[PDB]
Amino acid sequence: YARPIIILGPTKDRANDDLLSEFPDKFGSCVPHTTRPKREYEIDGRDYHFVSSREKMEKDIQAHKFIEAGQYNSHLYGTSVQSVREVAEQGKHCILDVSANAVRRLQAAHLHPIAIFIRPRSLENVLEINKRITEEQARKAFDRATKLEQEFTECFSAIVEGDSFEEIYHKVKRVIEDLS
Amino acid sequence: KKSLRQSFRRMR
Repeated sequence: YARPIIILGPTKDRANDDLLSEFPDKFGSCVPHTTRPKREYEIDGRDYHFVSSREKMEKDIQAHKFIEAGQYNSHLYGTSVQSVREVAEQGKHCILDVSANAVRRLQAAHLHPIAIFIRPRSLENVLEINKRITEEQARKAFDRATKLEQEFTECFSAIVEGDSFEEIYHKVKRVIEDLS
Repeated sequence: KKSLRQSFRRMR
């Protein structure tokens, strides 16, 4: 069994996609659930898990079966505990895009996540580990990571810093190897 | 071939 990963902080998305592509035998994504009606070319259980009934899925959310859910384009979407458990029981590390709130939910589910926070040193530091964002978004993001650390600090399995994203990817890599 | 699940990433 392999621990699910949650990367938080700036660069999470890039880190996640990199990991997925770079080591697809080591890493996987879980199948999310949606109440949106399945397009004809879509495959139930691969692209999404397609729920017949919005009332149905609201119940499961109520029933705690999901670690994350929200609404988009008027439909529910979410990550079930079970779809994470399937990846993790596949011997693969499940790459999660989820809020820090999800970690308490993962701990609670016995799924023992690996939660990694990426801590910017300064506003400027954010810009140096992130090429393609504006100065305003860097600001909004530094303040964001601060509020995140204040609240969720006790949830982090580990905290990384760096001058370059490359340095950080390397660090994120080590941490993951170290826990297995 | 696998879906890009854009709705999902897009979700708030």
